[PDB]
Amino acid sequence: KFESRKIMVPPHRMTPLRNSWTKIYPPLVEHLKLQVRMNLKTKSVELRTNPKFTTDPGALQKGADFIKAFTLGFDLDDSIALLRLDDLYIETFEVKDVKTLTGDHLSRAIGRIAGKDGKTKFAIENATRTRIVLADSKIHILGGFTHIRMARESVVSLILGSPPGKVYGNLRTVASRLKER
Amino acid sequence: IKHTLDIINVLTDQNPIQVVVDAITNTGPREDTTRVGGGGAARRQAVDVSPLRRVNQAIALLTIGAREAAFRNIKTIAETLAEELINAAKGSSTSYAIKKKDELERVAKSNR
Amino acid sequence: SQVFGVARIYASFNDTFVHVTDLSGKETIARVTGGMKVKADRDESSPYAAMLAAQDVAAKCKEVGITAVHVKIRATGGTRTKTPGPGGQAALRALARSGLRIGRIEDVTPVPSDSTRKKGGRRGRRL
Amino acid sequence: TPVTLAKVIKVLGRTGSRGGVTQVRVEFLEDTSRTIVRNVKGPVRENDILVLMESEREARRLR
Repeated sequence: KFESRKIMVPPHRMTPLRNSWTKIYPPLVEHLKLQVRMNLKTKSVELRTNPKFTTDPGALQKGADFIKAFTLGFDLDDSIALLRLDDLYIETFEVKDVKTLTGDHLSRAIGRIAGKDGKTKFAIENATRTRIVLADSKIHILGGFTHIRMARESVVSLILGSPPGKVYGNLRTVASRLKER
Repeated sequence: IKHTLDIINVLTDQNPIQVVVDAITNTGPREDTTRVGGGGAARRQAVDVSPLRRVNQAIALLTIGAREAAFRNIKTIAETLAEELINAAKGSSTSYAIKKKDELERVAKSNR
Repeated sequence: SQVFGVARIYASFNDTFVHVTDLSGKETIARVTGGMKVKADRDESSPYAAMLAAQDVAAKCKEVGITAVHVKIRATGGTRTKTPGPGGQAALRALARSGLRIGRIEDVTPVPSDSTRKKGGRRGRRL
Repeated sequence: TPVTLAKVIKVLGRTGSRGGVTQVRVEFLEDTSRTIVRNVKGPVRENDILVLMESEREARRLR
C-alpha cells in the first residue's frame, strides 16, 4: 500500500533546497511520517507513503503542498504551517491576466507592488496574514481563502496603477474590519 | 453547624459529615460557560471549571440556597441547611444547588 | 488492480467543476458542482464547497465502484488565469482525503500560442 | 452519564478576553493514550485531576 508522487525542481530553487534540505525532510519523515526521496539528477522530489507509516492520505497531499510551496519560493516555516493548518491555500496569477503591460511598465508595477525595501509588500503580509512570492511575472499568495482573496484585492489594486497610499488606506480598512470580527 | 449535624443525625443519616461531603460532590458543576468575545454577538463557550473552583462553587451555591431558604420563614438556618445538605447529598432536585448545578451544566452542554 | 477513471477539475473564478469520466472520455460518471452543494451565494466556489462536491464525487464513484482516477486539473485558460485555483487544490485535498486511488496528477491548462484581445480593455478588467 | 476523568499534565498559559480561562493539556485518566487540549476556568497546578464530560471536543483558541 504505497502511494508515490513526483515533483520537479527548478535550479532557481534548488540551491535553497540543497541548503535547507536537512530541515525539510525529517518533519516529513518523522513529524508527518512520509517516505521522502530525492533524485538530484532529474531534480525530482519523490513523496511515497508505505504500510509502515500512519495511514493518513491527506498527509501525503499536505506534504505535496509543502514541497510545492517551497518550490514556489515560499519560506520554510510558512510551509510548516501549511503542514499544520489546512485552511491555507495558494493563489497564482500573472500580470497580463489583469492588465497588459510592456517593458518598464512591468518593472514599475513590480516595484510598486514591492515598494522600497519591500515595505509595501511586507506591510501586506502583516495585515493580510498571508505570504507572497513575487516571481518574474507570477504572483503567489499563501493563506486563508478570505485572506488570499483580500491579498488578491490588494495586488489587483497595486497592479492597475493605484498609488500605495490608497492601498495603505484600504489595507488598514480591511485589517480593522477583519480583526474586530 | 453543630445543630445541623444533630439534625442530620435525627433525620436518619448516621454519618452527617459524609452527608456534607456528598453534598459537596453531588452539587459541583463539572463544566460551565464563559463569555468569550465572539465578534460582537458574544456567545458563551463551555469551559471545564477547576475542581477547586467546583468546591468553591458548590459551597457558594449551598450557602446562597440556605440563606435564601432561612430568610423570611420560621424554619431555622440549621434546619434549612440540613434539609439542603440531605436533599443535595444525593441528587433529588428538591434542594437549591442540585437545580443550579443542573442549570449550569445544561448551559455548558448546550454551549460547547 | 483498480478501475482507472479520468478526473477533470475546472476552476472558474466563481465555480469548481469535478468531472469523472471513463477511459477515452466515454461518459460522465460522477459530476456535481459547488453551486449545487452549498446554497450560500457567497460560498459558491469556496474550498469548503469544493471539498463537499469532491466528497460527493468520491461517494458516487464508490457507488459505481470505480476507485482509480487519472486526474486532470484545469484552469480557465484561454485569456484568463492559467493556474487552477484553490478550489481545485481543496478538491484534490478532498479526493486524497476520501481515500480514492490516484493514478496520476496532471495540470492540463489550455495555453494559447498567441492570444486575441481580452475582455479587459486597455484599462484592466477587474477591480 | 459519561463522567470523563482527566489529568492535568501541561498548562499552556492564560487566555480569554479578560485573561481568565486556562488552556490545559490533559492526560485522559482511564486511557493513557488520549491527550486532549481543554479550557479550564479556575486555579490549576501541575498533576491535578479534572472532571470533564467529553474527551472528543477540542477548541483551538479563545478571545
